[PDB]
Amino acid sequence: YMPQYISLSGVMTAIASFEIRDQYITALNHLVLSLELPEVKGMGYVPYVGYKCINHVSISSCNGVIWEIEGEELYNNCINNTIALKHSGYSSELNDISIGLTPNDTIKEPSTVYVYIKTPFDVEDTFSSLKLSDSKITVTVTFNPVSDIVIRDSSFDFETFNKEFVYVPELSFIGYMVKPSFIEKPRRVIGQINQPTATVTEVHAATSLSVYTKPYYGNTDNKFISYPGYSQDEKDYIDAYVSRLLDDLVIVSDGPPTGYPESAEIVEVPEDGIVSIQDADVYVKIDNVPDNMSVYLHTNLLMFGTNSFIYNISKKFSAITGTYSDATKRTIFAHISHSINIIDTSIPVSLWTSQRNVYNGDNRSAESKAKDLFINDPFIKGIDFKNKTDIISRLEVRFGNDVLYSENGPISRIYNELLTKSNNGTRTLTFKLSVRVVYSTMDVNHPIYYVQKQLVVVCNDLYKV
Amino acid sequence: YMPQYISLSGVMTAIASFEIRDQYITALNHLVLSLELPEVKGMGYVPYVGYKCINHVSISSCNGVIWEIEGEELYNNCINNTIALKHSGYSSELNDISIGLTPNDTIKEPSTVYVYIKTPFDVEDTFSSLKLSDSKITVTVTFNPVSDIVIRDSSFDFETFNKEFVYVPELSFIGYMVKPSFIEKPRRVIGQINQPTATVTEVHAATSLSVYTKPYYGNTDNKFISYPGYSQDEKDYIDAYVSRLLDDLVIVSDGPPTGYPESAEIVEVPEDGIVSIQDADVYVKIDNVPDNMSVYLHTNLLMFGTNSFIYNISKKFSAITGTYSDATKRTIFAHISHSINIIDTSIPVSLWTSQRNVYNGDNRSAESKAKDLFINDPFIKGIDFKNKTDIISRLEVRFGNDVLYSENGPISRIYNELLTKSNNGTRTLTFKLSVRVVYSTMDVNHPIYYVQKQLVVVCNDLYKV
Amino acid sequence: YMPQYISLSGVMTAIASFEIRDQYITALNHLVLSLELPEVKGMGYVPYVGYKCINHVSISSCNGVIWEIEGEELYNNCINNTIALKHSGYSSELNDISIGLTPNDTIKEPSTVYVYIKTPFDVEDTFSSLKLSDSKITVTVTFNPVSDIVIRDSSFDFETFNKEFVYVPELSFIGYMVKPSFIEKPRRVIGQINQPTATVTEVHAATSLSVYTKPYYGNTDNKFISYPGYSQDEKDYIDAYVSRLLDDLVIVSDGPPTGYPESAEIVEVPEDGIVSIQDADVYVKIDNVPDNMSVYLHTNLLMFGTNSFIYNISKKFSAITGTYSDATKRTIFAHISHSINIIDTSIPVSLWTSQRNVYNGDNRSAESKAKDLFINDPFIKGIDFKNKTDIISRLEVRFGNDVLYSENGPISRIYNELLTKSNNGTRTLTFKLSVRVVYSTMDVNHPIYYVQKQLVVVCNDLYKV
Repeated sequence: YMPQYISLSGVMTAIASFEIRDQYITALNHLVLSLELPEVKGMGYVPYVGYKCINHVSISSCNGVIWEIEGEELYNNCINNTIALKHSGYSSELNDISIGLTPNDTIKEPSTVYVYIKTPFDVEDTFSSLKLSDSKITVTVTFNPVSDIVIRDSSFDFETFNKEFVYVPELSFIGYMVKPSFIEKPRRVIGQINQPTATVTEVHAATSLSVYTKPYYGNTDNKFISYPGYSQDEKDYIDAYVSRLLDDLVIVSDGPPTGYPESAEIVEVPEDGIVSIQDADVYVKIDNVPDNMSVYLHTNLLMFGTNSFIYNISKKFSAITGTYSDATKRTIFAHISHSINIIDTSIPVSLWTSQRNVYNGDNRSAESKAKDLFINDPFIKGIDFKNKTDIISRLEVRFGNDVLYSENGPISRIYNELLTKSNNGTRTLTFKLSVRVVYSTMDVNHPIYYVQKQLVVVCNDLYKV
Repeated sequence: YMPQYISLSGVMTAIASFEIRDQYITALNHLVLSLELPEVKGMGYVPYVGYKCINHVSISSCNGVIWEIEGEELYNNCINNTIALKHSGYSSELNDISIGLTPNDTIKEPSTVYVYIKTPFDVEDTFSSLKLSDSKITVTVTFNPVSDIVIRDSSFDFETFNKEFVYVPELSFIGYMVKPSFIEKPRRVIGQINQPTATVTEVHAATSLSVYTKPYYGNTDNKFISYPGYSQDEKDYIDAYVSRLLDDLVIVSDGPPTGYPESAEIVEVPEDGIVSIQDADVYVKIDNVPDNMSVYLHTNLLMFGTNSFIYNISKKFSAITGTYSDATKRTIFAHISHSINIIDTSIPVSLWTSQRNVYNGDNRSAESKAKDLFINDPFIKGIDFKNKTDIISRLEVRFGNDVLYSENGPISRIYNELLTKSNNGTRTLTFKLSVRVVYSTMDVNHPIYYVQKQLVVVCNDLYKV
Repeated sequence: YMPQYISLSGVMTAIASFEIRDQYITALNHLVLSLELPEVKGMGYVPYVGYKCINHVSISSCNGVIWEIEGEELYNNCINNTIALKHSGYSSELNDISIGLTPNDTIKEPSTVYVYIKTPFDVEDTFSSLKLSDSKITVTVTFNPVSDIVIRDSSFDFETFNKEFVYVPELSFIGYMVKPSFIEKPRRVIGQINQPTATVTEVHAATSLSVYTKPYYGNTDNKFISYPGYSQDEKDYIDAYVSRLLDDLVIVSDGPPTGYPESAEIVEVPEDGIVSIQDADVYVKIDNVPDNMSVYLHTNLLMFGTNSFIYNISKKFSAITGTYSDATKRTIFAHISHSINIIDTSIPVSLWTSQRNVYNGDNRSAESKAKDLFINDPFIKGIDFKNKTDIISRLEVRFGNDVLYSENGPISRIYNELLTKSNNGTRTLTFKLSVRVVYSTMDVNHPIYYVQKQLVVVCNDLYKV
């Protein structure tokens, strides 16, 4: 045999179609989709932008579909491949939130991303390769709306960007100029919103079953206070959020601070430095405060309650130190002691100002609210951005009416992670199927309780080729 | 066959026993121990807390022990498995040193850790699995005292914590409902304190020999000035230590600083900014110093000598810059130029104030001394927390009376690390055995010279199954 | 068989020769070269110092060369082996730029580095090992001048260091006391300076072809403004550079700042804080400025042009905030907003002050210019230190007169990286050969346009053993 890297352009309908047929292409594998990202001008991309574009991939012959996959499941299959993820687009250039100051300003420079479309034909290189029995093979890529792969504020003219944006793809593969086999086709079932059950029918020969949760943000405008950009650690998310709150939390002003809702409770800090918000004490000490000015603490920046308990973000701070700058008229914060977590950074702004909330909700300045970001990432899992919180308390799997498997702790996720050497595993059973979960309880007084959930069940069926 | 994840509770005696016997469990492998950590309340856990709990693991049948291992050797076998180590417990939640301010305050939230008990039955999955010849298999886990897995200060009521703490384990394994083999059983020999020799008797069929050193802290109270928490890099250890010394090293005071031992030599910094401690010059410059106050340098914060040479921590600083805060009455340090290393951060406080020391030793404030931490981690290697310093100068291995192997440089550690793709290797010979080492010399005037050492020799014997 | 780690000293001629012959050494593999680095005294090493020493390695028998490799190609073959690279020497101890203040001061402590000499005899351990047919095997290591592995300033007495420095090597290997095979011998061709073509003649049986670019710094003194040391990320390089410029960029002075060339345009910052450099606005605001002093902005710190466009480093800054220190008489910079990139940090100082430049070029203080570093790393790729910029726009490969392969985008680099699980791949064709590239265009007004390029083509030929 002789291998060759072959690249094809395709027809755009957003859906891209690529036709493979050549007297010398006997076999093929290792599909890679290229995407040309445009120059973005005017007044950031999600991490792994290339994978997030993909809605669905289908491989077909004259006899029909040979193999197909949902975009999220392809991404899940490549999540433990750092190289493939880097090629997708993961950089400060693509993923940091850039700002356009003038209508002619360049926000993002043009770039190319590469999406490794992992197929069952790559497992054993030439041995597993797709053979083309003088057949025409069609590769069909369905794209997600560009709204899903972009993080932006209200100021950005998304309407025009959406109208003008076009997917520019190219398909590459390793062709080979040169026995029956088996292939596993992933099948996905999504449960009804908040329903802790899902069923996979016609299970006759399954190699594995995976169970996970996705948040549903349909009851929101998909706006979040902060986003850390390229820096994706749990701490980066928390630091970006604390940073966004600080300029409204501690104010150096000549008289009571203006520009805040009437619902805002901004209190002058005593000589002591301690402000008491019920049971919580906040120690605030700012250096170089001008003589005509005082230090103020916003005691209800974000507040939620269903006369009952109050989830107050201002109460999550215990110490705030800094120095006022006479030159820039800002407080330059130094050390901050808080108890902010990954869940707080994952609360949509809509849930703070929801109908269930008896309070205003959001007592930030208009300047802070204008800086909020629309995040529509299509592959979010759990109830937080890092999928850190495990919300499944118990899992039961039934084969027919009999209990096939049951667990409390995620011991099936621990084994998945150990056996596949992955740090991003799911509750998986490796070998009809009915899945029932018991969700963990977060307070009814926590805004996160109101994030909608969807149960996802993935089944891999065995097929003869 | 058909695999199944089976979980068992066990009997507590601290020793946990788990009995495996089922007409359908034909074979098993991949043992995982779960541990429920309690809520810690009142006025941090070691990294890889789950592995550090284990004292010994034994697998037995009616015919006796099939396989057994010392806790440290199990940990050593899993040290290159990042996933297994993460599952053990390695997070900011578990490993950062948290503070309890009131008797009802929550220091640590409850959590579950998972310990992968790597056995010779996992190497080739089903091919290497332990077969149960209608036999009852007993798994016995011996636990370390909780004192070993916890990092705390004097203020923490350890007495009550120890009395109330209980190990809550559960054993999981992959069971299989379905020829003679060979297995390697690790055997460990620990030399006499400071003795540079150790012998393994009855060596007939060994697959490998490993040699390493452990510090012995019996001549101390196991108290250290600092600990970096979850951040475990060499730099994190050094930064945590420098940070702890700084508030006693440079003092902004109205008149000579009070609250220090009479042995303390606190000198006013000249207009020049340079203080000379013998041959060492320390440049100290603090901004916003009040008119009624002066800048002072502690010239003997920690001092050790056996009229001879002096190991002085204050002499390890060349430049200290900062700004005094009128609001908090503290110096907010900016840039620090020092020559502090990993060894300095690994010196037990006991060795500064030892009988060999002709000086007081420890001239820190009572506030600083109260913040010291008890560290009893059972798996420490070398003479520093990172096992960075190689203290073996030469190694000789004898098979009977003949020299089997000898080396100066750790070329056997370099090969171990290259061949096993590990960054945490030991001097290893891969294939009676007498090991003799020559230890490197650190100054007799260095407190670290007085850290006791133990030679550890691990031998893997071949057994027929 | 029985394996043994054998170490040999060798003869120094710089060229080291090692002779292997023993009645009991039947086979061998896994060559490791040890190097003793000396104590460096007076008034930093390149990362992977051990690999950068090697110019060439040759393995010979009585019948001639068995296998040989160029130092850069050995390094390229080991670039995806983190362990081997660490052993080479990659630490803060070796790679941070240390300073000697007195002629008796220790800049670097002595150390040992280990260079894994990867050979085709290591692929399948004993199966691929080199068999010694009662033959004498000679290993010849040719070393690079020490000038290549050292990063230093003008103050360092390199002349004396070079005269006194000696390579102290030792060769280790795994010997074994105990059918025809095939081995791939790498062959490298370097094109003429700036020539976008290269040819490999006598190609009869090649397993692969790799193509990459190297900068040629012969038209320079090999001096760069900054180097980040051990911290090697793109951001570390950028931060080190910004940091070096800042003290000349914003000056707090009593009257117009002195000590700058007459070509320097240092402007007083208005009360507004905004300085306009043509189309670019720089916001500069410094706190605690003494009453007798003003804030100045260097508006042409580094300037390049061929009455035309100007590449001005001062125009790459949009916001500079800080606080003046009365104690140290320095500005302590806080937040900086700039558009500095990896290319700016990779510009040799010679290109700023080149004949093509109609401007002075370099309007920094003498203090800043004295801090410049000589970097002679022999394995640099592309036109920047991180090899981030892809300067090949199109690649064409011809086998005879026929086009074997052609590409625009680096799809052959993407496949190399995916198939070899490497994040440091090259445009590679895996299976006479003529390579032609089209280089991308950077502005003629950019100093980087004048960095000389060399096309490198690597061919692996099949040999029978």
